[PDB]
Amino acid sequence: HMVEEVLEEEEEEYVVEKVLDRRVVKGKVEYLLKWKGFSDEDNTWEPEENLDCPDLIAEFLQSQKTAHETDKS
Amino acid sequence: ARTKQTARKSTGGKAPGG
Repeated sequence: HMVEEVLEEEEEEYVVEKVLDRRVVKGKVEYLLKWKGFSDEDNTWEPEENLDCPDLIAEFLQSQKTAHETDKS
Repeated sequence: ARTKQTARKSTGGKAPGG
């Protein structure tokens, strides 16, 4: 209150069903995510950093792993 | 009670409302 006028940024922790996949581009990170209520067509890969659900992420690679990288991790 | 997983879809902008 009584400070800089708000007019930028407004991200909200929208409910996430589960990450569909994973793909990197340019150097960043983005995971496909199904959003509740919104039509499946409205798909949008959000940056991992922004994502506040590490548990879901692990859930995705958890199945693909046990072979993934074939090393540490 | 535990918080359910959630991820910001970079909505931004502003709700249309009415």
